[PDB]
Amino acid sequence: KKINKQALIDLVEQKQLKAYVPEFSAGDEVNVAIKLKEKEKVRIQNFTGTVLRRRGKGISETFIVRKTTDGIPIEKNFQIHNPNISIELKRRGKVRRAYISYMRERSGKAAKIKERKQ
Amino acid sequence: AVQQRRSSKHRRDKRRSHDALTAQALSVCQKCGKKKLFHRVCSCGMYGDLRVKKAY
Amino acid sequence: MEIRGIFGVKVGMSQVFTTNNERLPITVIYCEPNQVAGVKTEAKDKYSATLLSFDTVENKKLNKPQQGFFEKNNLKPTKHLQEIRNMTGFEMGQQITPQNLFQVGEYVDVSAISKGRGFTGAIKRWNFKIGPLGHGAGYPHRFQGSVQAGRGGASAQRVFKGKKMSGHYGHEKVTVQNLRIVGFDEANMLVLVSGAIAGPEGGVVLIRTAKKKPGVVKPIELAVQTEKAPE
Amino acid sequence: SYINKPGKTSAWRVMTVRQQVSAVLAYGKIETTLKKAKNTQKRLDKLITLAKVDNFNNRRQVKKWLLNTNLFDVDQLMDHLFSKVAPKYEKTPGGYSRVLKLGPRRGDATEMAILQLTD
Amino acid sequence: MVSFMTRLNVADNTGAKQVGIIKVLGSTRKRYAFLGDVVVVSVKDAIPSGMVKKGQVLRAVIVRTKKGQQRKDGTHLKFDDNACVLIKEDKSPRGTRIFGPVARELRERGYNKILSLAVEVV
RNA sequence: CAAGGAACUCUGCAAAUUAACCCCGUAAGUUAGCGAGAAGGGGUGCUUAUGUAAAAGUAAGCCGCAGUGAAGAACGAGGGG
RNA sequence: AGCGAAAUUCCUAGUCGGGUAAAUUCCGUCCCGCUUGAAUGGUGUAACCAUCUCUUGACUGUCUCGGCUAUAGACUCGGUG
RNA sequence: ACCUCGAUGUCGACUCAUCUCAUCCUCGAGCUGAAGCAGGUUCGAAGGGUUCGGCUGUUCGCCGAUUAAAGAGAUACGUGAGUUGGGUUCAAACCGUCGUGAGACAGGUUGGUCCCUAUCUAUUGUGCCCGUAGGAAGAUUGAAGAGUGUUGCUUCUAGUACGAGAGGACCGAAGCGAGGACACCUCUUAUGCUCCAGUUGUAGCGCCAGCUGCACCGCUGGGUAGUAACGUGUCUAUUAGAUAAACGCUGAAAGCAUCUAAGUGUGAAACUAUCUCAAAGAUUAAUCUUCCCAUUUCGCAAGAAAGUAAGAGCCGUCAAAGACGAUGACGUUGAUAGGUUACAGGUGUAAGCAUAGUGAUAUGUUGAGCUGAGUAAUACUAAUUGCUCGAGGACU
Ligand SMILES: [K+]
Ligand SMILES: [Mg+2]
Ligand SMILES: [Mg+2]
Ligand SMILES: [Mg+2]
Ligand SMILES: [Mg+2]
Ligand SMILES: [Mg+2]
Ligand SMILES: [Mg+2]
Ligand SMILES: [Mg+2]
Ligand SMILES: [Mg+2]
Ligand SMILES: [Mg+2]
Ligand SMILES: [Mg+2]
Ligand SMILES: [Mg+2]
Ligand SMILES: [Mg+2]
Ligand SMILES: [Mg+2]
Ligand SMILES: [Mg+2]
Ligand SMILES: [Mg+2]
Ligand SMILES: [Mg+2]
Ligand SMILES: [Mg+2]
Ligand SMILES: [Mg+2]
Ligand SMILES: [Mg+2]
Ligand SMILES: [Mg+2]
Ligand SMILES: [Mg+2]
Ligand SMILES: [Mg+2]
Ligand SMILES: [Mg+2]
Ligand SMILES: [Mg+2]
Ligand SMILES: [Mg+2]
Ligand SMILES: [Mg+2]
Ligand SMILES: [Mg+2]
Ligand SMILES: [Mg+2]
Ligand SMILES: [Mg+2]
Ligand SMILES: [Mg+2]
Ligand SMILES: [Mg+2]
Ligand SMILES: [Mg+2]
Ligand SMILES: [Mg+2]
Ligand SMILES: [Mg+2]
Ligand SMILES: [Mg+2]
Ligand SMILES: [Mg+2]
Ligand SMILES: [Mg+2]
Ligand SMILES: [Mg+2]
Ligand SMILES: [Mg+2]
Ligand SMILES: [Mg+2]
Ligand SMILES: [Mg+2]
Ligand SMILES: [Mg+2]
Ligand SMILES: [Mg+2]
Ligand SMILES: [Mg+2]
Ligand SMILES: [Mg+2]
Ligand SMILES: [Mg+2]
Ligand SMILES: [Mg+2]
Ligand SMILES: [Mg+2]
Ligand SMILES: [Mg+2]
Ligand SMILES: [Mg+2]
Ligand SMILES: [Mg+2]
Ligand SMILES: [Mg+2]
Ligand SMILES: [Mg+2]
Ligand SMILES: [Mg+2]
Ligand SMILES: [Mg+2]
Ligand SMILES: [Zn+2]
Repeated sequence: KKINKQALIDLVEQKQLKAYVPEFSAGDEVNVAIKLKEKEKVRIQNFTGTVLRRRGKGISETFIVRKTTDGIPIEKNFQIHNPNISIELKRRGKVRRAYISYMRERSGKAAKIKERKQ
Repeated sequence: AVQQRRSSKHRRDKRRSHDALTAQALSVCQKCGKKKLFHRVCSCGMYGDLRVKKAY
Repeated sequence: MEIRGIFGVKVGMSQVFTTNNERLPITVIYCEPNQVAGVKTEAKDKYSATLLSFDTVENKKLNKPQQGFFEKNNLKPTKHLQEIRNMTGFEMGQQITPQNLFQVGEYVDVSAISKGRGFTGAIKRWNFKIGPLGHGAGYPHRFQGSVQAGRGGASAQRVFKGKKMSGHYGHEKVTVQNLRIVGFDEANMLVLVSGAIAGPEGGVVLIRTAKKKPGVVKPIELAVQTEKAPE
Repeated sequence: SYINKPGKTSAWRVMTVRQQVSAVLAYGKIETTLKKAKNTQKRLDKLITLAKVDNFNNRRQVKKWLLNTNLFDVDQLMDHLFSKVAPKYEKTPGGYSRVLKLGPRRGDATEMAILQLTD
Repeated sequence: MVSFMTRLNVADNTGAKQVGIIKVLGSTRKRYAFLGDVVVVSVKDAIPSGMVKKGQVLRAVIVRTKKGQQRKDGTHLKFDDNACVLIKEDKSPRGTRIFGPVARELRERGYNKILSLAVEVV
């Protein structure tokens, strides 16, 4: 009657995981298509921006996307394995950390991440 | 704060009623026979069948 | 009323995404098949209840009086014994699982022993206010609050019974009501309950029919992912 | 109350563990308090299992723990560990050290403990 | 979470550069104001060619917050500055344009004019 | 210590910001001495080369979220008794 | 003469203007100054003050509103007391 | 001027509140100079709630913006062996005024020491002993109790009822909130002193490289488990009974009338329950189930010498627990703790080598290396082969 709690939690999480779950590092630019539902239909709204963090293990995997519109910077936390949300990695960039917090302090020409990564 | 009335010689003993001591559990060593307090190495450094320390 | 009850062990907390676009935190309860160890009737006892046995264990881990009772009643040896009031309609010696008791999305309440916290102060225990920190202060900063009711022979001159002061907090039974069951897992004998359940992971948990909403069952369905592996 | 003693700081605890583990590797027995032996045992076992491969990386890892003793230096303690002590525990699944309880001290009544290398 | 006596920016064309919160309108001891909440404010930094004058007490609705709030699906919307726009009794904006992005919580609490006059809703 | 930033209190009490060196710039008033380190800003790491008695500096390159990378260094403006 | 609701004004939280969403405090002015006033000096005054008083920028756990961590105590054991 | 001058600390503020009703809001009703909406007055009702600021030491007070409301009092004008000392009222100094003067002013202003380790009782928690009449291990009923009880906005009903119009419902239903409460850490945050990485100075490991000590944990960016809210789940319903004010039906005394005298109703957030928690020391000590006692002799029987079991305790490993006790798991017939193995999460490509560059440094091996508590297996180590207590239930 030994109970591996982590395994049971993993099974509940597997019930609703996704197949692809594309990868991205901290400093990456992705395109997030929100399937916003009105009374009818869906309006696919894109939230293209730069990733800042990807934390979590399973159904609770979340990532941070930062965008700038009209000079106003907005940061948005998405859940990876959340329906009506589609992620498409666009550019892979090089960073030396996992949580690039300085992006919410540095802006303009100093907020540009060089490409390539390993 | 200090006692406005002196405590008699009876309340003192009633409080001390819980100050009694307990006899620690003892056992017999299996190689020399002297009493040692339980779950501890004896005076010969012989715990069970293992020579722990040199004899006293 | 017609109260249904089951016993289980809380294993952790997760989340599930559901249709109508909500993210629902859930608690996972491992529910072993419970065995009805006794039925007590209204006429013969002056009240009605059902006592089940759960959390089965080997016979060498049980005391002599309890194993004698189990072998006299022809039951599986279990170390946990408890009853629920007003639970009727179950024959003695029948295995009961939550699938036969509750529906897919009906309302239930959950009772569990709260997480022990030890000797806590007045502020952490009774949501009291902390005294000022600057502009000059005194030795008691985390003060409980003046317990004066009346000074003088014409007034109380005593701390009133049931005052709010520091003491033991935690390790106490608490019930959270109107929690909707989300899903059943027959193979893993695993119940999904919305919201947060009190108690540490691995503690005992009692799932009962909600007295506030006894027959109310609010529909809930999960979301099927539409994703496709890379093109 | 002020001008208090520095206290059992985290740095003091790490240094205490370092000294006892260096001594227990040098001599082979330590007569300390029980609660200090029960904490030095973890570091002793960790050092012994990491010193089973004998590569220069493992020497650099151990040198962050070993200290100079009377019977060996910090460089000869390395040779003793990697050539005499650790090779003995080559297929033992952990538990290279044993802690046993002696009597109470005359001036403290604290429970003493002997920490030894289990052959 | 904008609170009492909080200086925030105005994202409209009305001549008001800095606005101070006075009351979190809606109930007794309403501690905070989240996205979509209505507040009473006072213009503190204004411009000569502006419809409002310095010192007027007016009513505004918040559109952005630095702290941010979490939606039902789990998305956490977070801006980098607290912004509000000046509204009239009818819930109609006082300005003719809205600068920058605004949240969608406005859509729930009416405020259809604010959404239609915004640059892009989030 | 997230958001707010004196809403606390008799009072910004206390705490917090600035802080070293070098390079710009510095008002009203005045007994013409001051005000004044006014206010307000910028640079500081490592390598190569040029500079010198040594420098300081200058040019190019490299790394980090941050370069008197830790310690020690002035918070300011206005009116009145 | 000068100054004047003043470290002086009882009535008085005097009238008016400024500062604030709102100002018994503050600044200017008005003058029935009960009881200001010229070496127990009167009126101004640049610089200075661990002086008093008011507004303000940055700044912060003073506060909305409390929370976490580490030591020394407190708490347990042995000794003195 | 009765208690207190061999001392009863006196204003305001902070914290904690409790009680009364002469009720501010919510709840019910009568009258109205009550068309509707919004009012006025009276009656019943104390369950809950009753805001934040500017000026002043202020209570008070005026003003600003909200709210359903910003109630009146008492409790040594509650509360300094709980905090503060702004005010009053010590010594210092000045102004106005009085005095010839030293000095004085419920006139003004600047500054100015607030002690105590809790004995009894009261209270919040947690234990030992004994009783409950054989002992022990479990599961219960519930006498007497404690906790919560607040309310707003929008839509529909319905622009319907009413009203020339303007305006605008009672009743009922749904959705969304503010405050308060309980629990939890999936998400967002705060912390996370034997975690990861970057990095400065200095002293060491004989030197380079690489590490260690110290400098607030040296500083900085993240961060496991845990602890929490600023976070998210739930509650703040509903129903029944007996009623207050009020309205009754049928009905006489008093051929009419009349709610009342008989009989029979309706009726509020108040009361008794329904909801949550604890509870047989409830000595009036309750009920049920299971297990273990049922010796040989002597005499004296709720007698002796030995002699018989369930269980409990001492000791050890511990943490779902915890100041210490206790609670809970285990003690070799074992996964309780440590170690080992594998993994998760976290950090972010380790040391070394090779290439490139004159060098700082970059690239490849390399999503590499490291890791406190996390997940699960594995007796390798520590929980020894030990000691003590403990039963025949009087009779009616
Ligand atoms: K007296
Ligand atoms: Mg005696
Ligand atoms: Mg004692
Ligand atoms: Mg003091
Ligand atoms: Mg203090
Ligand atoms: Mg009396
Ligand atoms: Mg009395
Ligand atoms: Mg240190
Ligand atoms: Mg903060
Ligand atoms: Mg800020
Ligand atoms: Mg103030
Ligand atoms: Mg105040
Ligand atoms: Mg200061
Ligand atoms: Mg100046
Ligand atoms: Mg003047
Ligand atoms: Mg004159
Ligand atoms: Mg004049
Ligand atoms: Mg003045
Ligand atoms: Mg004025
Ligand atoms: Mg003053
Ligand atoms: Mg003036
Ligand atoms: Mg004079
Ligand atoms: Mg004279
Ligand atoms: Mg003058
Ligand atoms: Mg001075
Ligand atoms: Mg100590
Ligand atoms: Mg002692
Ligand atoms: Mg007399
Ligand atoms: Mg008296
Ligand atoms: Mg006396
Ligand atoms: Mg006294
Ligand atoms: Mg006193
Ligand atoms: Mg009344
Ligand atoms: Mg009630
Ligand atoms: Mg002010
Ligand atoms: Mg009185
Ligand atoms: Mg008083
Ligand atoms: Mg009072
Ligand atoms: Mg009086
Ligand atoms: Mg007192
Ligand atoms: Mg006091
Ligand atoms: Mg004191
Ligand atoms: Mg007293
Ligand atoms: Mg004073
Ligand atoms: Mg003072
Ligand atoms: Mg004097
Ligand atoms: Mg005179
Ligand atoms: Mg009682
Ligand atoms: Mg988590
Ligand atoms: Mg070196
Ligand atoms: Mg009723
Ligand atoms: Mg009649
Ligand atoms: Mg009734
Ligand atoms: Mg008796
Ligand atoms: Mg373990
Ligand atoms: Mg490498
Ligand atoms: Zn021996």
